[PDB]
Amino acid sequence: NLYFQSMDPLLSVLMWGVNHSINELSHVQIPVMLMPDDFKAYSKIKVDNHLFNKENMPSHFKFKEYCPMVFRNLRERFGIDDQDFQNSLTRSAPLPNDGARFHTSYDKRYIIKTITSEDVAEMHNILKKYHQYIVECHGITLLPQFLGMYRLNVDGVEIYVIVTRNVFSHRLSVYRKYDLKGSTVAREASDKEKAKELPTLKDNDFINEGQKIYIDDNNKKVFLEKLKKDVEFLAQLKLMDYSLLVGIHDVERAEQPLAPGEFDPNIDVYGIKCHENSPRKEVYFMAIIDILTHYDATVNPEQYSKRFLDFIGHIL
Amino acid sequence: NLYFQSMDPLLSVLMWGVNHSINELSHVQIPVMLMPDDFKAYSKIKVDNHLFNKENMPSHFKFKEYCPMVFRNLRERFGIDDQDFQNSLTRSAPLPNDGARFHTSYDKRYIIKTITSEDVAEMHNILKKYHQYIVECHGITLLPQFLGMYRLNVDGVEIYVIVTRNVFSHRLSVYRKYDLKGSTVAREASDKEKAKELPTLKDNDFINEGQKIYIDDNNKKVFLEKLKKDVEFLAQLKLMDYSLLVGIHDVERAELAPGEFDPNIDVYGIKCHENSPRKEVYFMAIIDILTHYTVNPEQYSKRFLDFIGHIL
Ligand SMILES: CS(=O)(=O)Nc1ccc(-c2cncc(/C=C3\SC(=N)NC3=O)c2)cc1
Ligand SMILES: CS(=O)(=O)Nc1ccc(-c2cncc(/C=C3\SC(=N)NC3=O)c2)cc1
Repeated sequence: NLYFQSMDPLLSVLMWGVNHSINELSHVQIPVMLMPDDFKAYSKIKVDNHLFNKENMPSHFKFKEYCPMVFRNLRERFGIDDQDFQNSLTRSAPLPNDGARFHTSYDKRYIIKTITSEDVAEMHNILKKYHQYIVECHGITLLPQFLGMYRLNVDGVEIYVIVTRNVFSHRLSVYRKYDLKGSTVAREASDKEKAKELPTLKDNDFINEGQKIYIDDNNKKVFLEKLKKDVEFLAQLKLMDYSLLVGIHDVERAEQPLAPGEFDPNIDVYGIKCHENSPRKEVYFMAIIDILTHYDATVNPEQYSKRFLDFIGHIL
Repeated sequence: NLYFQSMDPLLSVLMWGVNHSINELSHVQIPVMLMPDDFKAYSKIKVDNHLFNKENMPSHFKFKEYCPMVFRNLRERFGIDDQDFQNSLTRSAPLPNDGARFHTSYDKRYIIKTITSEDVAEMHNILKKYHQYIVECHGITLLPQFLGMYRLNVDGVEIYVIVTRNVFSHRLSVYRKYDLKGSTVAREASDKEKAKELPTLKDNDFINEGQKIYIDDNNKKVFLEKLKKDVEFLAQLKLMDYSLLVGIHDVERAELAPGEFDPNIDVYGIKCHENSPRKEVYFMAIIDILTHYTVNPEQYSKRFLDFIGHIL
């Protein structure tokens, strides 16, 4: 039995709300197709308990789910069963990753990112086009896989969150992480960041530290082909300031019934194995992140995309 | 899959709310014992859907459950499993009885009565003593068995309901029914009521029509001892104007074997005496207990108890 308990009341409201949201959708027929109204829909719940369940849950909170029918259909197109999703988000509390905060589900399958109200407005502005793009690629994309979007209110605090699939593996640990833009201005981790023992390194760190990505020509072509189409989609929406998140798993260093270095490509959908000539056995996890910044909110989206694709193409 | 659809949006909210209430309590530990705060507690939820689930549910509604921990414990003490209760109130809509509105669950196990805010206030006034009484009698009582109490809202309408166990059988038909007070004044079904095909007859119809109830001595002793303890409980609470609801099933005018019933489901049933001129089953319980104090509560109770022993 689950109680949704947490020291962080926002996590309790999130778990309660995802549990509630998924159960509610079990009482709503699955439509033949989404319609325009589903992209402006929401469900809001306001809870006020008095002297009830008062050690597991906050007594007064609100939970709002945006476009529930759309995100349910996106989960299906991404191969995610609603009961599994519900269990991953509620069986045990999500864990913080240390404004641009994220949590990971306890089973490391999903990311919960705190976003702004402007980000929520931009997601609504692109949701029809994004959903149609996901339909056309059959869910195979390097874009983030958006699975749910909520507003939480508890204790005088109001936050928005979006749930995505983890770019990294739910099982294989990542020992080096980069956030790449192709901009060449202030793209280097701080000495504070580099003191954590999993820093997020940036463009000039990837160059200066001699980072290589050893993937064979077949996989590189497939990857860069996918990247081009995904970025061209973002540029058409006038989006910019997105990154390539690159995570590297070291097979021989995690050592000290899947065999070493193996991963389920239907769960870890962004993994690519290294080529046979790599100096260490590695697995790479690469995807586009932070896509919600609109142009008119210097380089324009067209120039940004060409600089991004050029840089990623040069580093392989 | 259940959708809670109804032509009556208040029934959709009731079904939705009972579904919600029971599922929520599955995420709340069962306590070792109830505490005072549980008798003042409530859970409230307000739902505002926009362009979502608009074919099954009202877009705007609210659902409030009074003292959820208490009614959960009462359901357990009355032998009612929460999932069964949830299923009985939601798998198909409750049906109206066709003022003092009643609906019956689709499987005829439970009754949903509309009550006033004054009734809700009286229920809170007595709930502690009621629960303690149900503990002391191990759930064996002729009083209504209260299973849940809610407030329902749909955008311009607010109602209160209480859920009880059906006094009548969930399978066996009732061919005659009475509501008895021990009149001392005149209680008589109207000619309008008396044109329906199941009227609620009253004291003078029972007397005037020669109704006799034939139960054996042991069953009568058990019933009247229970009735005395229950009525003295009501009198102590200063309650009055309650009735004995009497339903009579006719065994070979209506047709588990005939005349045969489960006393663990139809907990108010009593078999007639084997020598009765015809085979009947009786369903008898005290109802309408929420009126707080010429007649005073002690006089009402003695007049009531004298009348019922009086007709057996
Ligand atoms: C809503 S959005 O599309 O606009 N933005 C977005 C940003 C990050 C992720 C994401 C996805 N997968 C894993 C992580 C974990 C990280 S990221 C980092 N620097 N260190 C970590 O551990 C983060 C997904 C979407
Ligand atoms: C909330 S309360 O305790 O104060 N009042 C109360 C009143 C009636 C019932 C009840 C219980 N079981 C069956 C019936 C059906 C009836 S009653 C009638 N006259 N004709 C019918 O079909 C009604 C339970 C409680």
